[PDB]
This record gives sequence, C-alpha cells and structure tokens, in this order.
Amino acid sequence: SVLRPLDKLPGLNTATILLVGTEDALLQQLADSMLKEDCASELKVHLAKSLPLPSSVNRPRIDLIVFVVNLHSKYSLQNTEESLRHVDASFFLGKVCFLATGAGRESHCSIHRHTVVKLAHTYQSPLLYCDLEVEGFRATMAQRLVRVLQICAGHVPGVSALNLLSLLRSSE
Amino acid sequence: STKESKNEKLKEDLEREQRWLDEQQQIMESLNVLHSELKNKSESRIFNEL
Amino acid sequence: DETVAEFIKRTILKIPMNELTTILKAWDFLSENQLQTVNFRQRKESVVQHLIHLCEEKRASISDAALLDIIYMQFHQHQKVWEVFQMSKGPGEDVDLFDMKQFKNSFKKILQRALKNVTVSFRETEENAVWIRIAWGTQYTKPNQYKPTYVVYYSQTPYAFTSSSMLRRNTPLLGQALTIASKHHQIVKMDLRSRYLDSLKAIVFKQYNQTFETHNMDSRIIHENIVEKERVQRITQETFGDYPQPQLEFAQYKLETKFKSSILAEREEPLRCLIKFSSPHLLEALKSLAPAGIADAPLSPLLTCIPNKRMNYFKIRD
Amino acid sequence: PLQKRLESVRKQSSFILTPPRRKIPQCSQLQEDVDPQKVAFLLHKQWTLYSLTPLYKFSYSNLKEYSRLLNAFIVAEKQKGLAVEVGEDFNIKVIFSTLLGMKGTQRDPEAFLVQIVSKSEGKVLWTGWFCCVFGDSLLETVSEDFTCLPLFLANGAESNTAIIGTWFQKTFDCYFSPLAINAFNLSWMAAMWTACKMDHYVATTEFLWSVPCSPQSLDISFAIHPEDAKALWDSVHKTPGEVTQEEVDLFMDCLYSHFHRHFKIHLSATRLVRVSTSVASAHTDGKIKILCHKYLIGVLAYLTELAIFQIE
Amino acid sequence: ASLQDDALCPYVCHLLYLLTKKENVKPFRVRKLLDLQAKMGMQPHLQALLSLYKFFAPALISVSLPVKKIYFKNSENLWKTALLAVKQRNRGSVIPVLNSSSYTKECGKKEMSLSDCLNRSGSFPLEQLQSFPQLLQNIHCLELPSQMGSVLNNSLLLHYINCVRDEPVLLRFYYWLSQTLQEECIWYKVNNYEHGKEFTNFLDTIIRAECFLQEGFYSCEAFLYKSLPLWDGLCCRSQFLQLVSWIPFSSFSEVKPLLFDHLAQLFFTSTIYFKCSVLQSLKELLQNWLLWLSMDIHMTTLGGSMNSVSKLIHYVGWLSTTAMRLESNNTFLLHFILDFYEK
Amino acid sequence: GVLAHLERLETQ
Amino acid sequence: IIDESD
Repeated sequence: SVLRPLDKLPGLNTATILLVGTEDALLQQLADSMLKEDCASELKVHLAKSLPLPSSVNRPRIDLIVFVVNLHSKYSLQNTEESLRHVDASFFLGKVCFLATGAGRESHCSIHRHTVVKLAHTYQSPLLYCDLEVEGFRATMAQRLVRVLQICAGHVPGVSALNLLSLLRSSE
Repeated sequence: STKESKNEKLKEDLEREQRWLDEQQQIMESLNVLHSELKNKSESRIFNEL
Repeated sequence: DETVAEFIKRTILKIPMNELTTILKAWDFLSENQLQTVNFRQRKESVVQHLIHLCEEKRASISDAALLDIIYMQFHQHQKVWEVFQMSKGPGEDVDLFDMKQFKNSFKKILQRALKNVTVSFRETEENAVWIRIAWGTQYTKPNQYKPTYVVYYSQTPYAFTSSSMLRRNTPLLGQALTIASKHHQIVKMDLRSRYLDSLKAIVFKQYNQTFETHNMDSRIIHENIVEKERVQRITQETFGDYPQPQLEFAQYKLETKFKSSILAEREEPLRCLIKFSSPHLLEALKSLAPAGIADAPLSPLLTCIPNKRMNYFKIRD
Repeated sequence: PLQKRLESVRKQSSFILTPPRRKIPQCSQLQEDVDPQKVAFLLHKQWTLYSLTPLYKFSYSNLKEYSRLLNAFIVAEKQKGLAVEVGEDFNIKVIFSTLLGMKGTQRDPEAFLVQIVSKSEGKVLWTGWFCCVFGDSLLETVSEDFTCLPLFLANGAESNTAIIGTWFQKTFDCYFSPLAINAFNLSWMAAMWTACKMDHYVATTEFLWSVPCSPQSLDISFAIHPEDAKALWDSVHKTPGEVTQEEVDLFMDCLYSHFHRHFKIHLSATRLVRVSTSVASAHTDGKIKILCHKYLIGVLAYLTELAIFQIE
Repeated sequence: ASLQDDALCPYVCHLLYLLTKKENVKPFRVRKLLDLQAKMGMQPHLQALLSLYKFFAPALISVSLPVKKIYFKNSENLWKTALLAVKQRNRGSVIPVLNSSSYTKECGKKEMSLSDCLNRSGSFPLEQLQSFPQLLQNIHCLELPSQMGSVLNNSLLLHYINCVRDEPVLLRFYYWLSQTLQEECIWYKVNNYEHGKEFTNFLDTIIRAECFLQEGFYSCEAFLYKSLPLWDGLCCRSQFLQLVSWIPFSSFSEVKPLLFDHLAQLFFTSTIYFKCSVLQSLKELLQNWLLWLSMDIHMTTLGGSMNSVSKLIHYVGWLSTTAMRLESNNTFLLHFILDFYEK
Repeated sequence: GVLAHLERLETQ
Repeated sequence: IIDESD
C-alpha cells in the first residue's frame, strides 16, 4: 500500500504526526516531549518502525512525516532508504522532514553526514539535527516540530505546506 | 519593561566608551610626539667607542 | 625452615586485611590465646611481621602452610579458570561403598610411584566435596610450591573440577589417579570452561531451574507495530525461560562453512572463521538483544543452547 | 595574504562536494638515508596519537639546550620540594635526536625523537615522535617563523606525557589535542590494508564490535584467514588500482550477511571499535601499531591528513 | 653574607626579598643558596627566596612549588602600633597565565650582539609594565607574552594589539582561540554539558574584548560557520547572538548559504522571543557594517558595496513580513520591526 | 541588556 | 553439524 496525503477529510481542530525509525525508546521519548506541553490544537502521535504500515481502516489522515536516522547505525539508514519508496510523490511537497541524530559524538559515527545532506537535497526536504538522548535539547526540538505540524495542518491562516516549502528552501 | 532595560544598558555603554575615547586620545598624542622626536633625531665612528 | 616461613608470609600477604581474622580463625593452627596478643589496628606490615614470629616460635611444617593455602583458596575461588572432567564405568559394575581413607591412600600412592617427590593435601569440605592441592615434582627436582593444582572432587558422582595452571604436563597421570582412586574405568574432559565455579556446578548438575508447578497511559500516543512487539516478547520468553540465568563470561565458536551469497559461487572450499563473545554477564546480554531490535525474534540455536547442552566451545562444519 | 588564504581554505570545507576515492597503497623501498636500527625500534610498539598546532620559533640548530632544560624541568617537577641546578647529572636523562628519511616530500620538515633514559647504555623509559608526511595543505597557509608537525605519537606512561606536553606548550606556544578514529575511517582502513599485496601473512585479520544494550554489555570478535579475506576482497574489487566507497560497502556487507546467516544478529546496528591486519592495527581511542616496514609511509600519511583535518 | 649565620637567616631572607633585582642574581650566588638548602632542608623562607631567583634567571634554577601560604610569618612587629600613628600622619585555567617571553630566546649564542655590546636600546620587561603612564612611554617597544591568549584579560596589552596588525601574533592568537573554542563548546565536538557556566563566562570575556578594538576575531567566524547547523537556538542565546554582530563586511551572496540559510530555518519554527532576539542582532550587524563603510569613502567599488547592504535590508524585510503573518499581528514583534527601520 | 531580558522573559 | 568429536 502507498500512503496518500489527502485521502481523508480533516478532523475538527486535530493534527496528526507520524514518526518512522528503528530506535523505539528515542521515538517514545520524543513523543512524550511533544505531548507534555499545552497547545490550542489537539495532537496525536503515531509510532512506526518502517513503511508500509499494517493495514487499518480507522486511521485518521496523516499531516506530517518525520524520518529519524541514527548516524551511529547503518541499519537505520538502510531502513529509511527502503521506507522512502512507499510514499507518493505528491506527499513530498512540504510535508516531509528528515531528522538526524548523533552528530554530537563524532567518534561513534558510522555515516558521513554528506550522505544525509545529499539524501535530503535529493528528496527536496529539510534536514534537522538533534541529540535526542539529552533532555534539554530534545525539549526545544519537540516544540519546533509541533509548530511545523500546526502549520502543515492548516491551523495558521495564510500559510500552507507549499508555502512552507519556500521558507525552508536551502540556497545550495 | 524591555525599553527600560535598553535605556539602562545604553547609559552604561556611554560612560564606558567615553573612558575608552579619553585613553585612546592620550595614546594618539604620545605616538605623534614620539614619531616627531624620532624623525627629528659608519665603521669609523663605531670603531671609536670600542 | 626459611622456605616455609617465606611461603606463609606470601600467603598471608595475599589475604585482604578486613577478612584476615576469619581466615586465621578457620586455620586455627595458632592457639586462640595467642591471637589477642597481636593487634590488628596497626599497619598490615607490622601484623605480618608479628604473625611470622609467632608461627616461627611454634613448629611449622609445610603441611600446615599447604592447608592455609587451601583455606585461602576456597574463599576466593574466582582467581582461577576451571575445567570439568567426567568419569564413566562399565555396565555390569556394582555401586561402590565410598571410603574416604582408601581414596586418599590410592590417590597418594599413584602419584608417589609415578613421580618421586610430590606434595598432596586434603581438606574434607562440608556438603560432600573434597579439596586437593598438589605440588608437582619429579625424581630429580624438588616440588614447586609456586604453581600448585587444585581439584574439587564430589564423591559418589562422576564429576571433578580442576584448575588449569600447570596441569598440561601431567594431565594423563592425574586422570589415571582420579579414575583409579574412585574405581572408574574411563575419563574424558568436558569442553566447558569458566571462572565461576558455582555457575559451572549449577550447569553440570543441571539445577539452575528450580521452579515446579504444584497446587499445595497517555492514550494520545498510538503504538503501531504492537503485535510484532508482543510476538517477539513471547518468543524471547519461551526461548530463554523465566529462571535467573547462570552467570558466564565467554563463549567461542569455530566455523568451517561455505560462503553462500555472484560472489564466490565458483569457490568450493570452506571459509575459515573464529568468533568469540565476551560480556560481564553473558546470557543476560543475549536475552535482551531481540527486544532492543538488534536481532531477529528467534535467535539461532547455537546461542540459546549453552546450559542445556553443557557446552561452551563449539565447532561447526557444513 | 596567508591569513586570508587560511580563512578561505577553511570556509570551502562544505558538505555539498562528494569525497574522493583512494589509491591502493604501493610497497615502497625504504630510503637510503633511513637508519635500520631505529626503524626496527619503531615497529611493533603501541603508540598514542595526538594532533599539534604549529610550533613557534623552533630551531633544529640547538637541540642540546632544549634537552638540558627539559631534563632540569622534569627532575624538579618530580620532587616538588627542593630546587635543582640546570647542568648537573641526575637520576634520569633526556636526549633530543633527529630521524632521517621519514618525510613524505622535500617540502616537509624533518622528524625527530625525544627520549627519557634511566641511566644506571641506559634503558629507555618514554619516547615521543614528531612527524609530518604529505602536509602540503597546511604548509601553504603558515608563515616562515613556524614549524608544521601536525602528528605526535607517544609511547610510555601518561604522567610523563603530561609533563612533556606542558613544557612544549609553555615554550613553543602550541596546543596538544587527542586524536580519535571513528568507525567510518576505520572501515576504510580495513579495506585499504586488505587490498595491499603481501608475500607472507604473519597474522590473521580481526574486527571487534561493540553492542549497545542499556545496562548490559557485549563484545563480538570476528577473525578470518588472510587468504580467505583476500579472496573475498578480490570478488568485489573491479576498479583497477583504486578503492571506491561502493566497494568498501560491499566488502563490509559480505561479512554482515555471513554473520547474520549463522547468528541472526544484525552487525550493522553495532559499532566497529578495532581493526587488525597483517600491516597494522588501529583503535578508535587513537592507538596505532605498525608491523610491516614497507607500508610505513602510507599509514603515516593517512594519519597525517586526519590530524591536519582536525586542526583546520 | 649574613645568610651563613643561622640566627639571622629568616630575617635576612625577608630583607633580600625586597632588594632583589635582575643585576643582583649572579651564578655564583645561585650556588650558595643551593648549598644552604642541603644543610638545613626545606626551610619556608628559603623556598620564597629561591623562587624569586628562578623568576629572574630561569636558565639557572628550576623549582616546582606546591600550592598560596604565607612563607614569611606576619608576626606583629614592635612598631606596628606606632606605624598606625605614622600612617595617620601620612594620611593627614582556560586562559593562560602571564609569563615573560620564552627563555629559548638567545639560548645557544656564540657571542653578544654588536648592538648589545654598544648598549643600544633594548626592550621593556613585561613585569615592569603595571600602569598606563608607563605604557604611554614604551608603546613602541614591548615584550610579548609567551602565550598570546593571556592578552585577553589584560587591558594594557589590548591597547597595544588595538594597533599592530602583525601576522605571527595574529596566527598564534588564531590557533589558540580556535582550539579553545572547539574544545569548550557545548553542542559540538563530544557534546560537553559540564562547562555550562564556564563557556558563558569565556564568551562574555570575548565579547567585551571585541567591543573594544571595534572588530571581530577570525576564530569566531569559523566557529560560527562550523557550529551553527548543530545549534538548537537556546543554549547560549545571548552570547551566541552577540557574536554574530561582529562579522566582517562581505558580499551578501557569499555568506548567505553559510549563515542566513540556517538562521532563517531556525527563525520560522521558534518562539517570538527568538524572533525579537535575531531582529536585535541583525540591527546591530547593520550598524557595524555601516560604521565601517563610512570611513572608507573618506579614504569592491562603492556601487558594489551598497548592493550588499540593500540586499540585507530587503532580506530582513521579507523576514519581517512573513514573521508578522505567522504570529498573527502581534504588536510586541512590530515594535522591533519598526526599531530596525528607525536605523 | 535587551537580549538577557528576553531570555528571562522566556524563562518565566 | 556441531562436531562433538574434539
């Protein structure tokens, strides 16, 4: 199955985000950090190891997808390259984001970050950096990601995902 | 509140920069005098002092 | 003799300060009334200096020094890496009536006749075990007290645990002595080595599993892949059991299998490899791999069959 | 100017451009000026790697005074009570000596050695090694008054390393920093050393991995015969005389699949820590041991460019 | 000579402490003090005198002293009460320490220089420089420190390096400061979090040093370009954003991918206080660029230079309009937006 | 300064 | 096959 951006009608004051990665503990911590605060909207977080998802009918529509990659592991990079082939091209227009973990400790790194830079540039999407094991750093990334989610869902007038594409575009 | 904080910092910066300007003027006068003095101010002569 | 004095001094110097009194009490060679004369508040060096003088004033042989060595050894017993032996008997042979004195005499005589100079000690341990310390020598050399051999023999049973220090030279002789003294025909060495003698004992006697069945949150987060997580948890629980795992620290595999993956298809010879696993608590690190996502749900049987097969070193062929 | 060229050179270090490929190391005959008895001394020793900024006003003409002053400083440092005269004869000794034939090109500065000898000849207690092999990138951006020796190797106790480093930092205005090798570079070293041709294989090739599992610990070792590893490499190598990133990825992937077939364990999720082969062995903490005298310059050149990148 | 008698030894040591100058330390007197130390041992008053001798002639003595206790006992002297009457009548480390230039200067010398033989000029010792009038006389000839990072917290040496523009000193400072910043940073190169306050204090010292000298260091620019992508936008907001203001004038197109592409991505997804902070920092950057450009015309072409500042102004106008749209017309942001256009 | 003031407004 | 013959 191929995931589609506008398959279902939106809910009332609701935003949904999907996190795809191999490390489950990091995903759980990130979801908790996102949900701890209070906001005007209603938030829902879905956790998955890879795509395609198991089939279900009650799934609400997905507004934003974040691919988190561990720089200390080749397995995570291979998993994300495999997952990237099951989402339709229409869904990359301002609704996909890449998150890279572990650049703080360079000695542990198995992946040269030229690789993730080139991957993000190839798929026309932003690339973010955060060390998710540190709670203080994770807290601010959760809020930035919540704001991006609110923009994508249509909860800020005058700004849409396609507009967000030009704001976050890199010069080279 | 932000405007009040900005004004306080401006006053402190003003006094500090005034002090720096005074010191730097003194140094400039010293350099001018020294260069003037130096501008105002061979084997046979050298062998003489030895 | 100066040699026995040096031996006793070295053995005492090995002992930690806080537990020196218990060792001295168990050894009880020195009279009790002599002990309170010495003060243990002062420096370790002064205490050993005084103890040497007290044990020298009385007559001290080499046998009591060996006994002190055995007593010190069975307290630590993790300073050496142990190995296991197994003895077998004939089908028609009747059950024997074990006698300690006869066992001591036979194990004495075999060594005494094969070599010439050799010192062997005994310390009959509670819970049906025997501790033996052997100092090796020959016709033309005096026994070497620096490199002894310890063996723990459980009477009425086919198993004996030995320490691998210098036994390589005289392995068949000790095998014969053990198999003769206890009335057994054959002996073989089990390929299972460890530094934890109690874990080895629990595995060998297979008594690590002692459970017998008798009758006398933030709902906003949605966890997909939940069925896979529950299935891997169930498989791990089934495969690794629910008992506390015995504590090992090492495992070795030798591989002689063919490479099967375009790449080396024409090659007809095996690919030669040797791999080792090391951990402070092995079999506990392995149990946690699959839930963490580093391994598949069922591990290969080579990893989950250590205690059941009583095996530590493996060899695999195609 | 040199300051502007340095600034430009650092700022063009961006991640848009792809990293290049590498030539297979070629066995090279040792230079005639090279001293065999010193080279035999350097091999089969466990060194610790550091990076070093240029030394300010270092002169090769007067090494005797450097040695004498360092000797006095070391002697006075150990006994923190009482004073020491400079010219006396103490318990230990310090000698400055120059290595020859260890420079990559004619532009590089000459290497030299510092040793602590316990006179009682004497017995060597501590030795440190300054070298620069193929360092034309750093030399362009630095003026004449400086000396560029970006790589420092130490063998001995750390407490002596601290003292010698403190003396050098105070005297020549330099900065010592530890050098680390990550898994990415270490897996490149494995393949490049396997590619080199060897007449006789003294030792097997081994890799060491570290598994991250919360409170628990685990290490896995993987040893394989050198001829088998050479055949495995020859299976995937198709670019003549060069090593490409895809070839390294395939070479590692073969081992990953071979291990996973037997043990059902993903070796990709783990962290590579140590690589040992017939030419050298390396550790992520920054330790190197060299076993073959033919391939010394290649190893030194790799480590030199790594240290150059760490300071620029 | 009175040091020989044991009765007067502690008091003579105190007197010799004050009178000692460079001419007084001679090699034969150095041997006498060492001989006295063998006979009497570790006398505290001798340890003080020996250290003073090492400072003047480091090429002769080497002393390492444990750590500062008072070596000379401060016993109440008999005239202490009277001195009060007389006084009434009279009244009525991350940064290196300061040390003289390294003593490998000269070192092995065949003979004294001809200029030294004729007693011509010289240099000013670093220990003597302790007051501004002393600096005024001898600004042209000075002795530099062994380690150039010690100038950072010395005000009198900052006046010297305000107008030098010499290359070796610039390179020495560059290497020291770049290595130090790399090692001490928080989210970059091993992610150290223990320093926390130490890094903030160091950054404050750097900022206060470059407010003087009216320009920024080259090391700081490299540190920003390297560490900006990994920054989360909150760790050291004040000091990090105050380092941005001191970026040298350059064409806008060149530094845009290096700095502003990351700043804008961090800008649109953060809180309103981050937006106000970056508007403040960009206003200060514009003021600094204008200040440096104006003096040049008194002295790239002028037409090229104005293009860069105009592109910066248009860039920040785009930022402001989109920010107003995202924040739903908050007046707190509008005050800062108008503050920029006031300048 | 104004930047530290904005920080402490953030803190509350 | 786990070779048990060594």
